[PDB]
Amino acid sequence: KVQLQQSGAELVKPGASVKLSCKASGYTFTESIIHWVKQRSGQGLEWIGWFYPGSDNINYNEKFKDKATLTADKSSSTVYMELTRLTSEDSAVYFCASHEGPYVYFDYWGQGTTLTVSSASTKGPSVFPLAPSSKSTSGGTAALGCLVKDYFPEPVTVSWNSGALTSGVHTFPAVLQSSGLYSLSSVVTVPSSSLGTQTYICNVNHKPSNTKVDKKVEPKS
Amino acid sequence: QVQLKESGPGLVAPSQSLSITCTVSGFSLTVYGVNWVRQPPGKGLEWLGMIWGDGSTAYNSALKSRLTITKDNSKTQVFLKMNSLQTDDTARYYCARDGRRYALDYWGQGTSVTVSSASTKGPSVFPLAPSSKSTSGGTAALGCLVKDYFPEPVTVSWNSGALTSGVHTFPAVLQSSGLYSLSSVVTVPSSSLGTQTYICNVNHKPSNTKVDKKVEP
Amino acid sequence: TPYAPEPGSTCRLREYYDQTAQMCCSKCSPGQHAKVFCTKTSDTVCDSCEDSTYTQLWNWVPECLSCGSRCSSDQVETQACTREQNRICTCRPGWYCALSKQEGCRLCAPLR
Amino acid sequence: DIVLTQSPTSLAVSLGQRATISCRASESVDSYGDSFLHWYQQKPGQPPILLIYRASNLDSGIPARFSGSGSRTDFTLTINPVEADDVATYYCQQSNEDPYTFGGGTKLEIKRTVAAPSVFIFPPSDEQLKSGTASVVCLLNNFYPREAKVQWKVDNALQSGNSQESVTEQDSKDSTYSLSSTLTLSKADYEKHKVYACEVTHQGLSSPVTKSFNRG
Amino acid sequence: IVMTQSHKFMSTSVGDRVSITCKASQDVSTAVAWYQQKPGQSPKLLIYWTSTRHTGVPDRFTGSGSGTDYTLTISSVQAEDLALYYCQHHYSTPYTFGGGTKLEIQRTVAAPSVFIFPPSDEQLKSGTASVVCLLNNFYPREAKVQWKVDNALQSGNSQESVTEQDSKDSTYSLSSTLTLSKADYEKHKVYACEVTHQGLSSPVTKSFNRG
Repeated sequence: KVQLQQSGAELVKPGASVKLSCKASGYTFTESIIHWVKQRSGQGLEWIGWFYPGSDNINYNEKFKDKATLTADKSSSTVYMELTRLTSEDSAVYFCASHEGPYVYFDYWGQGTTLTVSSASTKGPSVFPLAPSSKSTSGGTAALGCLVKDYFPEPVTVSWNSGALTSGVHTFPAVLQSSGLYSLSSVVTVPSSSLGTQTYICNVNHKPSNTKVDKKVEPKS
Repeated sequence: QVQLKESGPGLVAPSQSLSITCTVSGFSLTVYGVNWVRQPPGKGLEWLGMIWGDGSTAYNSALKSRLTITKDNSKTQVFLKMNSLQTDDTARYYCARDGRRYALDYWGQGTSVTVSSASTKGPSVFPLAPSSKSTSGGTAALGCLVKDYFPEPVTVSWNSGALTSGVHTFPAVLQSSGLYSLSSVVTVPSSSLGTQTYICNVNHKPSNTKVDKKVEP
Repeated sequence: TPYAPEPGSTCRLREYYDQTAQMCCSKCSPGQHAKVFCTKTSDTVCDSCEDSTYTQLWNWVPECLSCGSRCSSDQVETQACTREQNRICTCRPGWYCALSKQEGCRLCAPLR
Repeated sequence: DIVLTQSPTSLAVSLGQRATISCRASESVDSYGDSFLHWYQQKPGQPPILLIYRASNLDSGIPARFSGSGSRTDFTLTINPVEADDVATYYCQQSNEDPYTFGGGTKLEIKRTVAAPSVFIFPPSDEQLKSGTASVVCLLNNFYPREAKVQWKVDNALQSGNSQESVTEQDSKDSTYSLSSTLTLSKADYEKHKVYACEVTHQGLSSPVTKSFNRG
Repeated sequence: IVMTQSHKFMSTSVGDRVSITCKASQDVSTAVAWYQQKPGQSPKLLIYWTSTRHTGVPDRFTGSGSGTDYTLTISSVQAEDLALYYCQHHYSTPYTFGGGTKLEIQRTVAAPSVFIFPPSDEQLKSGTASVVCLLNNFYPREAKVQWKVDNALQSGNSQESVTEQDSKDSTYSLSSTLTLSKADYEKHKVYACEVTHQGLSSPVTKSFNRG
């Protein structure tokens, strides 16, 4: 029932300060402790101190003493984590989580933010449509996709049919092209019979650049 | 446990007889007094008569000759009969109990008495289905519009009460023709738009109907 | 006894003013709630409350409170819920608590 | 009989801040010992529940953040922390002389940080089209505060005097409003026009957002 | 204090039993929790107190062990057991997790489906084309894709991206994104991507022309 909500996505530069917001919903805030953890690319999770707001009990892990600062205002039930000296090693998912009993087992896992640190700038994605295998009808499962191309910020969301169709959808991890901008090749294998008599629109929601795309895909002759 | 059920006619013509019944359970009326409270729409409560265990009753100052609060102790009921209903006596009527030296503790849900002359009309329900415009971010929205009904009290539920979070019922507005209308703003997660079939239902006790509809994106 | 009051003088302690018989009546011991309220002749007739229900103050309410359901696992009760007290859950045996709450805190710690 | 005047009559206090009410009485309602007053609270729709039932005596099973005080004339009900769901109407009743009279009561609201609306456009349903009427719903969501100007554009012609609005109350869990503007038209006048749209003017989103659905 | 696992790549199948271990650095008594971390989503809670099954999770995720050696196990491993399980303690101020012991299911051979299709016209107008060739439901992961333009080899002109184990049937999916300059695409006539896989008797070449 308890839900923890973070922001969408951000991007900063070496020597910046982004403020991660964790908003709790479902219980009170005078009694809601908050812990912060960092999941890097590939390795295991870490842990950071807690910010019990009711008694304002603040604790910090030894490793992360001088990187994160915790503060909250008891007017919106939100906890803010201010990050300092963001080098290139801080590009990682950030989770805010809380427990229920007085032992500390993370049962309420907030959605992770996808903070990335780089000196470059954001760039909107290109959502070039892909042609279904109309010629290859013998297979009966002609696949169609949306070649997301040349978007710099790693966080990217390719929703298919606005979430209506998620069966067989593939969302290949992005590659590192020579130009330095990531690109993916999301594609779904729709039935051949329903290919021509149904819309298969795709939606790229690139939050860091505020770009939202509603590109349409249809067979051509 | 303690439970007080309040029942009364939804709509009564002006200058007609009015009768409410409050059925009590969990306590003995021989020692506990039940008193009524009234509340016009969007106004503060105005007190009404009380009846003690013995039978002696006190009343209001401006309605002393209008209320006839009586009791049926054996049947465990408190029924109020009122006459000479002017058009301004449209309100909710809460039953109650003075289980703590008249510090009212337990109350029953009111019946929302309405005084008018218009005939009772059933509601028309329209499934206000979503579309690509409604779908924004990771949350969609579904509607179940109700129109052209009278009197005011109408009950709306979603998924037979299973769907609770993210449900609102907009207050009824007075249509210039002389009826009421409202809608719903149910917002379900977008990740399960295809599945989780959504059914709204509305019932109008004065018109004696229970109409269901299903909303498919 | 239904001590008759006189305006200008208040009821003595342990006596309340019933507003049905309009006469002062006694207040009985904690842990028992008035089953039959005071009347013109009869005094307060109060009966002990049921299990897990308490009353820590001289009352006349017709119903007691309720303690906590359970201390779950690894939490010993530091005070049983009798008729005049609560069910205060606390930390695990062999450990301590460093945080705080209304009754039982939100974060334990090993005994170091 | 006794007359009670409540000050204020509508107040908004943010979460975690103090609130204070005063139900002034025309006559000394202190009969014996402590004053005889009640401080019922009625949530939106819900029946009223009791709190502070004799001057300062607290009901059995009520959060301790409430309190009572005052005697004779002056009276005070204090909610030192105000949670999200402490939105209701707080009333006052005296229990001395027949009859017992209530008061106007207060309306404790929540002032949260400025939110962002999200205009959702819902078209008429085919059943209503075959019934001879058209109704389009430009419903907002999660907006705060109440001030939100909604206008309709029919082929860039702003309709006026042909729409209604309904606003709910603050949500108990998070103090959230909701608005549902309805545009009504006859079938004869429905077929003479084209694509519809709406706008918002709340002090949230920077510019008037328009969600437009094509006709047919 | 540091909490470290032992192996990183438990490999198993359907019906076998896995024994993901976890060994503390001190006497951690009976404090440990197990998390399942299906990539993309957020960690879930499996076990706490080394033997207490959290509400909701299936009965097969039974914890065991005591003292300093703890062991999750699954006796009826299904398809949806593919994640990075972690173990945690509840004693020191610096809570520490370990590495991610990732399960991986092995199955029989699979026949890759090869799909090829030309780019879009507006993409050509943009300046850079793409001739992406995709392989669907291929297993073993060892499969080679090669590009022949007019029966001519290409090297360093395509990038490959592959998914993890499929959460439904432990299959795969691969994509190649051959890109050419504005003028290079019109310098040739016939394109083709060919696939060499263990599960295929003979390589299959999917080709297309300008039509």
